[PDB]
Order: sequence, then structure tokens, then C-alpha cells
Amino acid sequence: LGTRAKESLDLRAHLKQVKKEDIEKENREVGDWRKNIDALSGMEGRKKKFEG
Amino acid sequence: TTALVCDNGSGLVKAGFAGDDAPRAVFPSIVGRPRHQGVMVGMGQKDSYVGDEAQSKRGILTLKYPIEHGIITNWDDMEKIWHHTFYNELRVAPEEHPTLLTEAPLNPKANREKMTQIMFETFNVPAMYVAIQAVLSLYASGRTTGIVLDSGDGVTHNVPIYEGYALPHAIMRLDLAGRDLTDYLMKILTERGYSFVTTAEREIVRDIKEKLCYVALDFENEMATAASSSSLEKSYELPDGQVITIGNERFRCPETLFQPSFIGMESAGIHETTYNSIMKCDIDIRKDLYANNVLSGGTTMYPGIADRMQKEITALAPSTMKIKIIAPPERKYSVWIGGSILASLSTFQQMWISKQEYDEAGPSIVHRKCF
Amino acid sequence: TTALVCDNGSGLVKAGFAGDDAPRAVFPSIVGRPRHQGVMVGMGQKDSYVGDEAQSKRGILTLKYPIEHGIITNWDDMEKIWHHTFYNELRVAPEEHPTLLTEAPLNPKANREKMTQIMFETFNVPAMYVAIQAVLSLYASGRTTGIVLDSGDGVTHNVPIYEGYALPHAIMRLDLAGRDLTDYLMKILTERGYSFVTTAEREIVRDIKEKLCYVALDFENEMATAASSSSLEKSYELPDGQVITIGNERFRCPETLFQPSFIGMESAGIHETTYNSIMKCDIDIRKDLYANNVLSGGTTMYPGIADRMQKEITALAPSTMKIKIIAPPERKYSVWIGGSILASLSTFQQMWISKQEYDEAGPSIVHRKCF
Amino acid sequence: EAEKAADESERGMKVIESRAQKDEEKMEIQEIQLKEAKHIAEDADRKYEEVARKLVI
Amino acid sequence: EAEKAADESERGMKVIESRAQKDEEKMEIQEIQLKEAKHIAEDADRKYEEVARKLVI
Ligand SMILES: Nc1ncnc2c1ncn2[C@@H]1O[C@H](COP(=O)(O)OP(=O)(O)O)[C@@H](O)[C@H]1O
Ligand SMILES: Nc1ncnc2c1ncn2[C@@H]1O[C@H](COP(=O)(O)OP(=O)(O)O)[C@@H](O)[C@H]1O
Ligand SMILES: [Mg+2]
Ligand SMILES: [Mg+2]
Repeated sequence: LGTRAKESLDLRAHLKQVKKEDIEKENREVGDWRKNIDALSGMEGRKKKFEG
Repeated sequence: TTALVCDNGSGLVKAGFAGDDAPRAVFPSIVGRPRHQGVMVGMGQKDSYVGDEAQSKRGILTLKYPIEHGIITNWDDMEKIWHHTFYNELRVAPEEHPTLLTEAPLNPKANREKMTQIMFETFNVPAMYVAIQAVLSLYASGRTTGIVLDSGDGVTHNVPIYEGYALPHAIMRLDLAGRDLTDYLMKILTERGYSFVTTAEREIVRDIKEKLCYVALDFENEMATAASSSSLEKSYELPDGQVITIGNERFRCPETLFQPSFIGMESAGIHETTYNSIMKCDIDIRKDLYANNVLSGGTTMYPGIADRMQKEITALAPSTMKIKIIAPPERKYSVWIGGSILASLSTFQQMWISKQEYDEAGPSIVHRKCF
Repeated sequence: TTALVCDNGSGLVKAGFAGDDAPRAVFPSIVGRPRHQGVMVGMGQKDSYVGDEAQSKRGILTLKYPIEHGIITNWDDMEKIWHHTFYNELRVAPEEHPTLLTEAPLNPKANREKMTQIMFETFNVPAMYVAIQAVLSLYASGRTTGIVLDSGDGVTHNVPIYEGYALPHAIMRLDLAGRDLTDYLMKILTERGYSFVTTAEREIVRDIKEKLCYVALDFENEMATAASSSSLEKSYELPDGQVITIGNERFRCPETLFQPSFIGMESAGIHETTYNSIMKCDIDIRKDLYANNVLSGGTTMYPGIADRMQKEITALAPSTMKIKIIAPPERKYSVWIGGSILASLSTFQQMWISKQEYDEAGPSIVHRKCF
Repeated sequence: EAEKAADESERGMKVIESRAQKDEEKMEIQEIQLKEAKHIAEDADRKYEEVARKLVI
Repeated sequence: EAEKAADESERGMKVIESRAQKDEEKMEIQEIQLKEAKHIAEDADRKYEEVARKLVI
């Protein structure tokens, strides 16, 4: 009984370890990057060009 | 180098580099040509907006999905979608990256062969491999057995697997999926006065379905309750105002999954095709499949489906077996997470279809040993 | 050093070191290759599961016994079974241990010669000896006379012995045994609706036979009773639920032993081949054989057989002789216990077939003085 | 801030589910062992009744 | 959206907490049951040896 339980537990541990390595390698390393602005409230510079 | 785990899907293209947790870029797979005339000169109007750009200009476009039911019906549009995915959403040239596409079970051969021919000739990848969409969803759960019901947006398929040995004679593929539920919801909304017809308004009906619909635990009791009280009527604001109130259309739209007779389909619901798929398996692995039923795919995200399905199967199955339904919170991207895990394995590194092999045997290499 | 008392058998391999009470490792002798395709990569899937490992993965294997009727029909599989037995169930290298195999009477010579050649060339044992499976069962009873009916799972043989002098002209070997009873039970279960076909489900039918079947004291009365009342119907739960109810199939399966006409065999039952084996003996040792009838082997474990057999023989035999049937509770391992006793004897220590002797005369040494 | 709160709740959920699954596995093991014990009981009783019969005769 | 997701995530976390507690309860109950089973087994074994002795005599 103990041997079979140990073997099954080791198999589950191996599969979950592979999953966890997959979690480790690429999780947030290239994850959420804001790449936004502060809306430039103090920007008081306008333009008088209209061709574009 | 790193591998590109693309996943064509039907409704949302999910892609990203192998070894991460979530796809880098997820965007609808629609290509919409403009339909009106256009009077402003020099506005820089393109001839086809693809991906997420055509979900913002959808007011003057005619969106058309290039993938109908798993199979690909319009190869030029699919090529355009792939080109966009590689160059603008990931910005990595395909000349330096292996690719791992995904394909539904029991699909036509010509679709797969054309897919590999495109990937090798147009984009000129180093090596590509095609995998069945259910084995990946089984990878992501960290299991090695279990019967996975991957109810996508195009096609719902139910692949049972034991100890890593797939059972090819027990795959039950059914063509009811999220798109048919969208059409049926759009058809039953007309019973209150709201008419959505344009291909752009199908997106609005899809949003209604995602945000409001839920699967009833017991259908008749809900039908009786919604017909007496008014505690179910939830309202929703269209993209221009004029809020609408959905009554018992809420749980009638996703009920089609368990009674495909609503949209005229003959077959049995997703609650009974799983039991049939189990009963085709051998008599000694039925307990394990009963205990490890896995849900995946987008359409299995309805609030309250993991209980309705368990109740139905417990009704069908013998009383002694334990019925357990695995419903991870990351259901939508389960296939892609599994794809990343599979592409990150060292043992898998020699299964890719190398380009020299394709040059020697032609596109029919995919059906050969390199599956 | 200590001797290895292996006992190939047919259905259960029993092994252990000489001088103990029970075999150390008992496990079915089946080797099953997987039959499906297998989609998970890196799962560590082997090409053949042997022994007790293939009784847990039997849902996706095709189990096949390497020993049909005493004789060995598939030498590669038998070699694999022996290798497993030595290295994984006992963990003792064979280079440092004598072995004592067992063999049914009247078996083909080539089987025995190949067995000794394998043991001396592949496993490279120091010395091995082959003994008849009935003399050991007579050792275990602590007798020195008596006629032993060793109804194994492969073959039923009936060796009479007096005062240590075996009677070679009175051995009656019959090929009905536990396996044919399993097949007949699997064939009569179809009369209620339960169909078992797969080679994996033969194991389930074997379990049914072991746990439920019993030998009727009088056949016609039981057939009449089971056809009127319902006090016999015992139920049993399959490996997945759906309990089954066995009616008069309970005592009809093991009745085949006493009426081999059920499975189409011509010969007489085990109740009459014992009497015939006695009557071939000399007229002055028949009383002792009548009084010391010994039962052994697995298949003689049916509840109520030691009374049916005694009733039958008392019907056949003369009224004055006393008929006694020795049925020790340790029937299943009787042959192996006897083997341990024989290997532990000092007088027997010079009967082994030493390796130098085999090198000088070849495998045909076994038929010579070292029997 | 809210995103971080959600992340931490997720961490708690994943760890606790690991705990619960391990306990369930333990339960299944106990179930099989109980089954074996009852099996032992039945076989013991049967053999004992048999030997009682033989003793009396 | 983030706050609603936080509420639901805490909901699921608490559900798994309660389920795991129930499972631990069942685990310990089956544990004491298993010990009782082992003791019954040993008692039956002793009885068996005894009756065998008597029958031999
Ligand atoms: N939160 C949600 N609730 C209900 N339905 C959803 C939800 N998210 C997506 N869906 C449905 O699932 C579909 C997306 O499925 P998806 O798994 O992307 O398909 P594919 O297998 O092609 O990737 C959408 O069309 C939508 O109808
Ligand atoms: N308790 C039992 N009741 C009835 N039949 C049994 C029992 N145990 C074993 N058998 C039958 O006996 C066979 C095992 O016989 P065994 O003595 O192991 O054969 P061998 O002589 O090859 O070792 C099994 O196939 C089974 O059919
Ligand atoms: Mg999908
Ligand atoms: Mg034998």
C-alpha cells in the first residue's frame, strides 16, 4: 500500500513539476508592460498644420 | 532559439512564445473589407482591416471569419491573418522560429496539408508541427489520463485519453459550438423586439451572450421561475444607448448545448456525448475517465456549467462511480498553455517536421510518422 | 548459500528462498504489450509490462500468458518473466544461487531441455534441478505415500506414490484445469446478458469465478433448487459499477471438473480418473492410496470439493475401504512449500545439475541420472 | 493595488487546492484499505466456520 | 472589473478551504477505522492459528 501510494505520488509530483517549470520559465518575464502615458495634461502646445 | 506556439482556433487567434504563462497577443480572427464608397481623399484607407483593428471600425466593414468549423474555407484570408499575427502582433520574422499549430480532430486532410505547405513556402519557417487541440488541454491540467471536452467556438470535440495512449475509436466530434449559440441567441432576441441582422451586430450579440447568459442547473424550474417573478431580467446598454432587458433568454441560449434539438440538430447534448465517448472505451479504464473529466475551450466558461454537467453525468453513470469535473479558472487559454508546455519539452525537440524532410516528401509528410 | 525455489506454474509464478513457509513474491505470469497509439510524450511508456504491473494497466494492454498447458509456447516472453522474477521481485542476482524449477508430468522433452539451457546460458546459475510438481505436493503434506491430484491452472495430473516409489505407469494427466473453467464460465455468463470478450475481461471473469463459484454436493438437487427459489443468486460489482447477479452459473462452472463433457472433452471427471489411477496400481497398495488421497493446486480450492470428491470415490470404491481426502488449508502453495522442504534437505544437496556437468554433456543432461 | 490583491488571492487558492487534492488522495487510500480489511474479515469467518464443521465431525 | 474578480476569487478560495477541511475530517475518520481494521485482522489471524492447532491434534 505504501509503495503504491509513493509511486503514484511521485508520478503526480513529476507531472506537476513539469507544469511548474513551464510556469517558471515564462510567467511575467515579458509580462504586463504598461507602455502608456500620463495623458500630458500640461501640454499646451498646439499645431496649425492641417495637410496631414 | 524559442518556438512560436500559435493556435489558430476559430474566433480568437492566440499566440505567444513557448515557455510563458499566457498568450502574448489575443485578437479576433476576422478580415473585413470596407463596403461603402469613401469620399475623403488621402485619409489612408486600407483595403482590409484584420484582427483587432476591424473590431473598432466594424461600423463600416463586413467582417467575415476565415474559419467556419475548424476547417479553413478561405485560404487567402487565413494567410493574411497569419501574416498579421507574425509581423505586427509579435514582430518576429518567421525565418528564425519553429511553429506549433493546432488542429481539431477528424478534420479534412487537405486543410492540414495546405496549412503546412503555406507555413513552409510563404512564411518559410524552419520547422512546424501540428498537434490535436485536446492533448494540449490535457497537458495544461498536469494530468496524464482523463477525457477532455474542448468546446471551442467552432467545433466541440471530446477526446478520451488513458495513460498517454489516446483511443482513436472513441473521439466524438460535434459541430455545435459558440458560433451556433450566438446565432441562436440572435434568433431568440427577436421575440422581444430587438433585431440584429448585420454581420457587425453579431459581435454585439456575442458580447451580450458573454456578459449575461448562464447555464441553468435545472431547466424546467428556471423556465417556471422566469415566467412568474422578474428577478432574472438583467439589462444591458447597447453601443449607442437604448438599454435592453433580457428575460428568460439568459439561460435558454446556452441550454442548446445540452439539447441540440433547439437549433434543429439531431445529436445529443454535450452531457450525453461524453458518456457515450466513455462507454466506447474499455471496461477497465472507465472509472479513471469518470473521475478525471476535463473541461476546456472558451464556451465552457458559462457560469454554472460545471455543476449542470456533473449532475447530468451522475444521472447517466452508475451510482457507485465518482464523477468529478475539472474546471480550471484558466479554461480559455488551456490549449495554448498546454501548447507552450509541450513546445518547451526536451523530449519533444526531435519531433518537429524539419524543412529538409518536407523537401524530400512533399506536404504529405504531415500524415507520416511526424504526425 | 541459499537456493532459489522458483515454480513457474501457469497463471501464478510463485518464488522465494528455500527454507521459509510461504513464497516471497506471487504474481500473475502475463506479458502485455500496449495496443493503442499513445499521444503523451515523455510519459515513460515501456514496451511490455510483465507480472503484477500489467494487472493494473490492463485496460490498455493485450495480456497473453506465455504458458498454455504446462508446456511453454513463447520462449521470449518466458525469459522476460524469469528475468523480472529474479531481478525485481527478489532482487538477487542468479549468479550466486541454485534454482529448483518445477515441471508437470508427461511434458515434452524439448520444453525441459530449453528451460535448462536458458537457466545455464542466459541467467548463468550455478546449478539447477527440475522436479515433478506432484512429488513436492506430497512432501508438503509430510506423508510418504498417497495419490496426489494436483489440479493447477494449466493442467490437472494425478501421480500415485507408494513408500517413496513412484509408479510411472499410473500417471493420468488431463488437460482440463482452471483456465478452461474460466473460459466456460465466460461462455455461460452470456446466458444472462453479460458479454466479456476482451483478453482483459478474462481477468474479471476469473475474479468472479474465484469469489463466487462453489462445487455442489449433488448436482441435480442444486439445479432443481436454483430453478425454484432465489436463495443462491449472489451479486457482484464490476470494476465500474453495474452489479451483476449470478444464478445457477455458480455451481455449473466448477461442475465441469466432474463432467468434462460440458466443454466437449471426452474424458472422465477428476472423480473417476483418480479411481482409474488407483486401479492401475498393484492390488496390495490400493488400501493405502485410498486412505491417503491428497489434494493440491489452486483449482482444488472451491468451497465444497473435498466432500463431493469423497462422495464420488466412495460410490466408486469397494464398500469396505476407508476413503479419506487430505485437503490442507495451504493448498495453493503446497507445491512451493514442498519445494522449499526438498531444497532444504542435506541428502538432496548432491543431486543438483552442476554447471561443469552441463558443459560436458549438453542440455540433454536433464534426462540422464540427474533427473 | 486591486490587481495585486487578485494575484495574492490566486496564490492562496492554488496552494489550498494542492492541500485539498492531497487530502482526497489520502482518503482514497484509506478507502481501499478499509475494503481490504472487510475482505479479510469475511475470509477469516468463512475458513473458521469450515474448520468448526470439520472439528465437530 | 478587478474588484468583482477579487470578490469571486476569494469566493472560490473559501470554497476550496471548506472542502479541504471536510476532506481532512474524512481522512482522520478513515484513519481510525483502518487501525480498527488492522486489529480485527490480527485477532482473526490468532484465532486461525489456534483452530488449526486443535484440528491437527
Ligand atoms: N466569458 C465567456 N463566457 C461565455 N462565453 C464565452 C466567454 N468567453 C468566450 N466565450 C465564447 O467562446 C468563444 C471563444 O472560444 P475560443 O476558446 O477562443 O475558441 P477557439 O477554440 O477557436 O480559440 C467566443 O466566441 C465566445 O462565444
Ligand atoms: N480461492 C480460489 N477459489 C477458486 N479458484 C481459485 C482460487 N484461487 C485460485 N484459483 C484458480 O486457480 C488458478 C491458480 O492456480 P495455481 O495453483 O496458481 O496454478 P499453478 O499450478 O500454475 O501455480 C487460478 O487461475 C484460479 O482460476
Ligand atoms: Mg480551441
Ligand atoms: Mg501447480
